[PDB]
Amino acid sequence: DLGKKLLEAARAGQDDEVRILMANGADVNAKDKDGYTPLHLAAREGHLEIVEVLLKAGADVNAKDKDGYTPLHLAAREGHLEIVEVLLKAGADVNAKDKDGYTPLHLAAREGHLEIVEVLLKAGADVNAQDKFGKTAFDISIDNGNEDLAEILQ
Repeated sequence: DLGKKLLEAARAGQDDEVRILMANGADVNAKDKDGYTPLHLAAREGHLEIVEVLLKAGADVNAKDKDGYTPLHLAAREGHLEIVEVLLKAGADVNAKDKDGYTPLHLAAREGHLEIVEVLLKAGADVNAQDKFGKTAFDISIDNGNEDLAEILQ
């Protein structure tokens, strides 16, 4: 099954493998057990050229895993700035909420990725979005004593 192969190749950052698999009929929207797609996996792992290739092939940019994580959640959490930008341009939902109401802004804030936060804000991220415990990205910045983050957000 080619879908499984593309998932592994996307996760492992095997550009030439991704290219050959796709050239030979691999499903770009293949899903693993947890609802991860090749795009989730590449975005998480930092494989920018694979991300760009999947996007162009019509990969669902807003695919959700079983917990409502999109590829943008994973890229913003992991600090892959270039991948974050490419996703947003491809129509990524900057305000997508996972099962617990966490947005990519929450995850970038929580991880302390300032540059990602700026990009998310410029692209329409809701500063007032609250998770299931009622916390905002600003709340996180106050917890961590992150003055640069707090400012950017408020």
